[PDB]
Amino acid sequence: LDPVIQQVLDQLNRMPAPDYKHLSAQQFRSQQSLFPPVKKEPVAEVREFDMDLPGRTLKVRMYRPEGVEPPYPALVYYHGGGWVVGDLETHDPVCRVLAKDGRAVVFSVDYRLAPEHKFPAAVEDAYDALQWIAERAADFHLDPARIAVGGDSAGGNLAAVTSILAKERGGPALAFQLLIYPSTGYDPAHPPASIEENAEGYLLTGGMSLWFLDQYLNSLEELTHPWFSPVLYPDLSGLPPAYIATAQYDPLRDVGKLYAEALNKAGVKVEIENFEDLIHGFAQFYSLSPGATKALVRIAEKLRDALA
Repeated sequence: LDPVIQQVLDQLNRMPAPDYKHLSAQQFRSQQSLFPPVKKEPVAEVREFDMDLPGRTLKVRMYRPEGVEPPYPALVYYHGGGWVVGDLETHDPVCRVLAKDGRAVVFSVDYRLAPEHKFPAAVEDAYDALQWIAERAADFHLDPARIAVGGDSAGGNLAAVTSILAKERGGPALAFQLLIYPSTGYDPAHPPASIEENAEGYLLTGGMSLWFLDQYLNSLEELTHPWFSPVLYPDLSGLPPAYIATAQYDPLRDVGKLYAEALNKAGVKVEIENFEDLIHGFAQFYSLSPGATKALVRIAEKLRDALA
């Protein structure tokens, strides 16, 4: 059998067989993905509802993993996608793993996208969503002292910024920040080595990166706006401990490293690990690539330990 497919099959075949005798069309459509076949870890409960915010309503999909007792630790998650693409479905498989393996209730936030909603729309949504969810901790039986923020790529940037805004605003309390190959920014004058090193051939290219910025940002001066490039924020001290994952063949590899450095220098506990054989956005290859699969689960387990 074709090797690549056989790998995907192995992942699907090891999971519990569905009870097709009592499976609704709605369950099949949400629990199974065939285009392409991507494994969706089963969770105990999946709820989707609106967050009525000033000027806009954001949808949120909440994943409660099986075998976890309340008060539950939680993760407010912001999907990647260059602030232009992605939604609740594109990262559904990722959130299911973070809930399942992270042993936490995940809240995937469907923040406004650019160019329709340019910077800093996503940033206000990220923070507001966190505030909306944390103040309703009881509604979801969450442990308010164990609410973390996280995201991949643009989402990791949003989670990083949200932590800073939360500090400046005096709340809500954030216990941890999970940054998956986050675009935490850098001094455009001195671009890290990975920028030019991995500018081509590895999915996220220099052209695509810059195209994302044209869609997201308003002015050239915003390239150094702390809510876009948090690594430039003056005082990173007091921020939630963090875990940063970078990919060897990611132009943003050193960008993540750079934020890890700033956090540590700022006295913030921070763990960072580079995945030697992966590219940017590797989480999207969950179950498709053995390396991406193992990497994401490890990441999920780091979240588990931090909120344990």
